[PDB]
Amino acid sequence: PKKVLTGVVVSDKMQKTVTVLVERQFPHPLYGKVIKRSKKYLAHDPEEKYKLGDVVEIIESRPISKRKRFRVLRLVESGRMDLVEKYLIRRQNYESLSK
Amino acid sequence: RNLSALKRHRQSLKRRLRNKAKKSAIKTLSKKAIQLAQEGKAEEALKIMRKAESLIDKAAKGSTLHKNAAARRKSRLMRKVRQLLEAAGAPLIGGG
Amino acid sequence: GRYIGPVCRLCRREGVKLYLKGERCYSPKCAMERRPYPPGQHGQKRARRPSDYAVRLREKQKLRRIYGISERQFRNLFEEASKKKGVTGSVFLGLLESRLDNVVYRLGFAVSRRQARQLVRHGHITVNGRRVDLPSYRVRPGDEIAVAEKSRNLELIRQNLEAMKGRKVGPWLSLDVEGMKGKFLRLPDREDLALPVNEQLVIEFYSR
Amino acid sequence: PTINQLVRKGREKVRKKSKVPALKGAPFRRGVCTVVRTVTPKKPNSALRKVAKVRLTSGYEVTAYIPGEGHNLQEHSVVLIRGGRVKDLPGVRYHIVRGVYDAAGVKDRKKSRSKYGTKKPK
Amino acid sequence: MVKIRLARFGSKHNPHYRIVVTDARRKRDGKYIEKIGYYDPRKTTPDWLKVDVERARYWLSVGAQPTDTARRLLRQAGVFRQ
Amino acid sequence: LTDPIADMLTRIRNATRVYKESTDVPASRFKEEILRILAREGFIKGYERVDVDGKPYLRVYLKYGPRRQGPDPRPEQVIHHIRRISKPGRRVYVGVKEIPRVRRGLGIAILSTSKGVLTDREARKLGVGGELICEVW
RNA sequence: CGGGCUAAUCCCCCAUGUGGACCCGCCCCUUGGGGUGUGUCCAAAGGGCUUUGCCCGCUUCCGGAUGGGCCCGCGUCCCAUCAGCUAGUUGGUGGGGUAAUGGCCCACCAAGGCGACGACGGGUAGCCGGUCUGAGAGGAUGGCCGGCCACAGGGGCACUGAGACACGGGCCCCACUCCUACGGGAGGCAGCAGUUAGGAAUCUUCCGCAAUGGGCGCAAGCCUGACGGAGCGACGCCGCUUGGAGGAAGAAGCCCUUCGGGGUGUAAACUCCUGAACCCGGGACGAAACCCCCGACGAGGGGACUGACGGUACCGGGGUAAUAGCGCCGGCCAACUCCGUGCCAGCAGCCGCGGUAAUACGGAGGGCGCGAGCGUUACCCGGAUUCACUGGGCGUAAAGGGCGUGUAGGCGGCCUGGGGCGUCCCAUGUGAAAGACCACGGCUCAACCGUGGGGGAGCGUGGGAUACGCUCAGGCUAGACGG
RNA sequence: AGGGUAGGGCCCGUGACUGGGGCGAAGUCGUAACAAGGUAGCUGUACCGGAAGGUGCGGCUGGAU
Ligand code: SF4
Ligand SMILES: [Mg+2]
Ligand SMILES: [Mg+2]
Ligand SMILES: [Mg+2]
Ligand SMILES: [Mg+2]
Ligand SMILES: [Mg+2]
Ligand SMILES: [Mg+2]
Ligand SMILES: [Mg+2]
Ligand SMILES: [Mg+2]
Ligand SMILES: [Mg+2]
Ligand SMILES: [Mg+2]
Ligand SMILES: [Mg+2]
Ligand SMILES: [Mg+2]
Ligand SMILES: [Mg+2]
Ligand SMILES: [Mg+2]
Ligand SMILES: [Mg+2]
Ligand SMILES: [Mg+2]
Ligand SMILES: [Mg+2]
Ligand SMILES: [Mg+2]
Ligand SMILES: [Mg+2]
Ligand SMILES: [Mg+2]
Ligand SMILES: [Mg+2]
Ligand SMILES: [Mg+2]
Ligand SMILES: [Mg+2]
Ligand SMILES: [Mg+2]
Ligand SMILES: [Mg+2]
Ligand SMILES: [Mg+2]
Ligand SMILES: [Mg+2]
Ligand SMILES: [Mg+2]
Ligand SMILES: [Mg+2]
Ligand SMILES: [Mg+2]
Ligand SMILES: [Mg+2]
Ligand SMILES: [Mg+2]
Ligand SMILES: [Mg+2]
Ligand SMILES: [Mg+2]
Ligand SMILES: [Mg+2]
Ligand SMILES: [Mg+2]
Ligand SMILES: [Mg+2]
Ligand SMILES: [Mg+2]
Ligand SMILES: [Mg+2]
Ligand SMILES: [Mg+2]
Ligand SMILES: [Mg+2]
Ligand SMILES: [Mg+2]
Ligand SMILES: [Mg+2]
Ligand SMILES: [Mg+2]
Ligand SMILES: [Mg+2]
Ligand SMILES: [Mg+2]
Ligand SMILES: [Mg+2]
Ligand SMILES: [Mg+2]
Ligand SMILES: [Mg+2]
Ligand SMILES: [Mg+2]
Ligand SMILES: [Mg+2]
Ligand SMILES: [Mg+2]
Ligand SMILES: [Mg+2]
Ligand SMILES: [Mg+2]
Ligand SMILES: [Mg+2]
Ligand SMILES: [Mg+2]
Ligand SMILES: [Mg+2]
Ligand SMILES: [Mg+2]
Ligand SMILES: [Mg+2]
Ligand SMILES: [Mg+2]
Ligand SMILES: [Mg+2]
Ligand SMILES: [Mg+2]
Ligand SMILES: [Mg+2]
Ligand SMILES: [Mg+2]
Ligand SMILES: [Mg+2]
Ligand SMILES: [Mg+2]
Ligand SMILES: [Mg+2]
Ligand SMILES: [Mg+2]
Ligand SMILES: [Mg+2]
Ligand SMILES: [Mg+2]
Ligand SMILES: [Mg+2]
Ligand SMILES: [Mg+2]
Ligand SMILES: [Mg+2]
Ligand SMILES: [Mg+2]
Ligand SMILES: [Mg+2]
Ligand SMILES: [Mg+2]
Ligand SMILES: [Mg+2]
Ligand SMILES: [Mg+2]
Ligand SMILES: [Mg+2]
Ligand SMILES: [Mg+2]
Ligand SMILES: [Mg+2]
Ligand SMILES: [Mg+2]
Ligand SMILES: [Mg+2]
Repeated sequence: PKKVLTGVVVSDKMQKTVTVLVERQFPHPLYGKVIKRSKKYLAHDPEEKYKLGDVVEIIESRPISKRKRFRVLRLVESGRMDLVEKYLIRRQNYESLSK
Repeated sequence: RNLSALKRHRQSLKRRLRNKAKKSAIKTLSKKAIQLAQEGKAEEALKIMRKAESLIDKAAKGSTLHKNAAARRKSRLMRKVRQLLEAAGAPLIGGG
Repeated sequence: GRYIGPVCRLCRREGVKLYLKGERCYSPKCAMERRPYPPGQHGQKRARRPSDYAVRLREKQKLRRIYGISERQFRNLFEEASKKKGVTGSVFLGLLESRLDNVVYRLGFAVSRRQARQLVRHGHITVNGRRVDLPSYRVRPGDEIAVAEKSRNLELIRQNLEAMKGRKVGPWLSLDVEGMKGKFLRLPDREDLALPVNEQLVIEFYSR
Repeated sequence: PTINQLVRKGREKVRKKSKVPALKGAPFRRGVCTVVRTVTPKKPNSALRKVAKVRLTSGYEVTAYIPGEGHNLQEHSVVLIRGGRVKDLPGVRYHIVRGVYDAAGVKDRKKSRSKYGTKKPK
Repeated sequence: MVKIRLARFGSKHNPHYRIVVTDARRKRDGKYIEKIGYYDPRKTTPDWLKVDVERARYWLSVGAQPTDTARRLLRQAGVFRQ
Repeated sequence: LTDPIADMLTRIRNATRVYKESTDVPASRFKEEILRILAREGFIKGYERVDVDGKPYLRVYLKYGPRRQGPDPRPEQVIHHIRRISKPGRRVYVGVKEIPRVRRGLGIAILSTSKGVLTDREARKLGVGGELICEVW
């Protein structure tokens, strides 16, 4: 089947495409502990409808372009900007991890 | 030193010869009407377009082209004509 | 191959009687009967505390030398039995006794497995009719062991045969005498042979 | 430490430092002597041990201690070596192999001959 | 085409061919799609040949074709019983 | 506080060593559900829902072994041992097949499950598993 | 090179269109899926026998079947003493192109994409099944066999084609070598052997298509360094022999002695018995099909030819006592004395042996262990609980950051409800075979190989339960903050 | 493809000379630490000195009585 992912949108800057950040959990193969891992996918937004903060469900679609293989299956929620913060704050923090 | 491959190899160039020609003629005619499409000349354009179809298809008969391809070159051919002939029109012959 | 060297030295060094030939081992001409002390220049010296290792080393060789089997051939079976179900001891034991040569001697066909092998290795023996010059054949229950009809005319067999007619054979053994055709009934338990062995000690040995 | 840390930094699978580099992961490398002589050891011993300095197809050049008594080793003598150092002799890490190449075993040697390349008498 | 034939197993002088279905473009003993019989040619057992005469007809229906001897093996399997 | 469970357990293990007739713990249906197991197996004497200066609790009534001679007459422990397993640092999860058997069958391991807290044996009986709460003997 | 001729299953046009291709419209569907209608386009090939019929082929269209291409999710080594990378770079519109999505290619608009969840760079390495070690978790490993990938002297390219950008095809460039009649041409073992070089070291320039499998052919048959075997190599595993029984209070020699003796030693000698090899006779399984006969070229039933290994194994008769070598003996670690020597000549894996009474070197006697093997070196796991998930630790033994503040992150108190992410249960598809594991069966055993049986983790699909974790919502006040 | 011009990045090897370091030892100078080691020792820095080291400022006791 076509894999469905429940990720957040972090970028609307591109035209007709969004950056759906997808987060997943799992145990450690050695230390049992549950361990969070994320991964951004590039969702197709033909109607430029989806917006910043939109939690969405993405489906593995046939290749639209390079790197873009999941369309947006459907909306879930809105106003979810707290997550963005937990994203951008990261990207912003990196500015101090150089030399 | 020598092998039937020498026999095998040669034939190609001959076959090589025959395919490249058809394609060249195709695109030669395939586009030729397209120009007319820009200035149709609807009757005369559709007269060319039909010809390319035959050569195109008739290539699909042999190793020259694959059916889906010919259809593509076919499909992409037709599409262009009307669209061009849209601005102006109107088709005199077929088709269609 | 197998040992095949001076043998009395075995019994001596061990401190026990191993009837490795046949008659003499009963005769008063035996070593242990005469010199039951270690062979070599230092036999009659006061032995000293053998090590826990050295101990476990004994029981082995003792048993191992009893059948005259290469150390290897004596790993396999005990890797056999150890990876074999239940009490590895009994099995391996039954795995050992299940050798042709042995049983052949266990069937009183020859004073020593040494003989047993040779007669065995010389194919003078048969099983289920079949001839077997295989002194390592693992005989199973339900096997018919018959002396070679071609060698039924030998006199040595009969001299050992004769001295067997009604002799007491193992519970897991028969001996349709005359017909020179014994038979192997079952696999024994430790209590079936009271060998001068503590098999577990050999268990402890390879446990290294 | 925390399981987290073990997740973040894990644990370090410390590897091994080979003790015979001049071999290049090989059991035997041919060489050619360069400085046949004697070498005194560090305490608590005293003597004049039989060393051999050898250049190798591995390009290197290392002292190789000549085992036994009496040999036939001088400059340009084709030789083979083996892994094995000589505790008391710093600067020596490998052994030479008698009865091989321009090296001959020990004379009138009867025991452990294998380790000293010396065939069998009568 | 996909064919049906014997893949030699066992050891030197120890034939034991698996009557199996695979692509001819496979090597003799390589990856097959489905085993459907087994064959001791030298006749060392009272059951040196078997066939899934059912499935064996399955493939043959779908066009697969056997090597001659495999066809024999399937012969005495009765697969061709009209 | 991080894990009340181990704390609960800890509180116990801390008194059993000093030989307390009872001891107290902040309350929670889960802590109780646990304790429910810990007398039906017999490590405790049972609990009652007490209440301290306005706050709920669970004064657990402790069970110990008999007085002894020798020089150390102190009564052997019922709960010889009680340690947490699955934790917030490392949540531990088991399938029914991979459910351990404490100390060859003399102890138990409390398990949280979709079918209520169970013992190492009760689960295997009910054919399930879950977050191994702790092992105790 | 050129001039001119000839056939066809070669190539070209026209006709016939079941059917299929494209456009545009419409039903259904839902990404370019199927059906429908008008205009347009297109098929082809003959040959052979016993001759108004057969077999082989040729054409299109649907489907099956297998083999594929592209795309996704999770997983896949070392260094942060690499901390920033990016312009085809990420997205879009529109075209090219392919069998097909695509920035795979071009044009233009936008300014965006990746990264401490380790981007970018460097070093290394072909991955998986498995293999070895291991109580296990784990580690090391990826030859052989099986699957996939990538390369065919070092690079690029497209043609032929169902299919490649092709190892023994082609075009060019480079490096190299050789031939030559000196004008010029050729070649590509990482296919089977073989040579040369490098190295510690890895084999025969052998037989044959009898089998299995493959291409071509209706068949006969052909090709077949795939495959089946032979040889070389103790390279590893398995099996076997150098003999068996009798045999003195015990030859000689040899070692020790307290000089009475002790040890080698049942060892030999010799008696009997058995009979490895080597001689002769016999001599296979593998080989039943294609094909031919009747029938119907079919089901089915009859008929022959064929064996590389090979006159080999194996069967029979007869028949000779017929190789033993290596390591070790201070403790670890089983096995003791004597001479020589005198911190010299020497052993050594660690602690350490020797300086005139060495169980530690050498030799010998004797002894210990394996046994056509025995030892060493190298490398991997083990012991190493010494990178510690199972399963360690930081007052003085190595290890608390000089101290705070605070981002990310990890973690989070009592009670109720919804969702059902982790988590648990059942069903189910995949999880190839080989191997591992149990049972048994064939080579006289075993090693080897065959047959059947018996599981899982992991992830895909459907259902269920709700204790703890999480999420959404409502309360509380025992942590915190505050008056 | 590649060849050529030019300029950067990184890594290996090599180099007159040079700086310390390790091991060997049976030499030379002195005797800093281990006892109140004969000036309690160690420590950070700073300066000085043939050398261990001395000393100044502050710190710890892992300082004897
Ligand atoms: S039984 Fe007696 S004669 Fe036989 S080997 Fe043993 S000690 Fe020697
Ligand atoms: Mg033109
Ligand atoms: Mg075509
Ligand atoms: Mg067992
Ligand atoms: Mg073991
Ligand atoms: Mg000394
Ligand atoms: Mg050289
Ligand atoms: Mg010389
Ligand atoms: Mg070594
Ligand atoms: Mg030796
Ligand atoms: Mg745990
Ligand atoms: Mg003509
Ligand atoms: Mg036409
Ligand atoms: Mg293609
Ligand atoms: Mg690009
Ligand atoms: Mg711009
Ligand atoms: Mg990440
Ligand atoms: Mg890292
Ligand atoms: Mg590897
Ligand atoms: Mg390898
Ligand atoms: Mg492979
Ligand atoms: Mg290449
Ligand atoms: Mg190439
Ligand atoms: Mg080459
Ligand atoms: Mg090339
Ligand atoms: Mg090529
Ligand atoms: Mg390729
Ligand atoms: Mg080639
Ligand atoms: Mg070659
Ligand atoms: Mg050479
Ligand atoms: Mg070979
Ligand atoms: Mg053939
Ligand atoms: Mg064939
Ligand atoms: Mg014919
Ligand atoms: Mg011919
Ligand atoms: Mg040929
Ligand atoms: Mg091959
Ligand atoms: Mg004798
Ligand atoms: Mg003959
Ligand atoms: Mg045959
Ligand atoms: Mg004979
Ligand atoms: Mg003799
Ligand atoms: Mg040894
Ligand atoms: Mg020694
Ligand atoms: Mg001593
Ligand atoms: Mg040992
Ligand atoms: Mg000892
Ligand atoms: Mg020695
Ligand atoms: Mg010491
Ligand atoms: Mg002495
Ligand atoms: Mg052997
Ligand atoms: Mg190690
Ligand atoms: Mg151990
Ligand atoms: Mg361990
Ligand atoms: Mg520790
Ligand atoms: Mg310290
Ligand atoms: Mg501090
Ligand atoms: Mg925070
Ligand atoms: Mg909570
Ligand atoms: Mg809740
Ligand atoms: Mg759930
Ligand atoms: Mg399997
Ligand atoms: Mg059998
Ligand atoms: Mg099997
Ligand atoms: Mg299992
Ligand atoms: Mg499963
Ligand atoms: Mg499920
Ligand atoms: Mg709930
Ligand atoms: Mg949380
Ligand atoms: Mg709340
Ligand atoms: Mg308060
Ligand atoms: Mg306050
Ligand atoms: Mg360039
Ligand atoms: Mg060029
Ligand atoms: Mg001082
Ligand atoms: Mg002083
Ligand atoms: Mg002082
Ligand atoms: Mg100072
Ligand atoms: Mg100065
Ligand atoms: Mg001063
Ligand atoms: Mg001061
Ligand atoms: Mg201070
Ligand atoms: Mg202090
Ligand atoms: Mg002090």
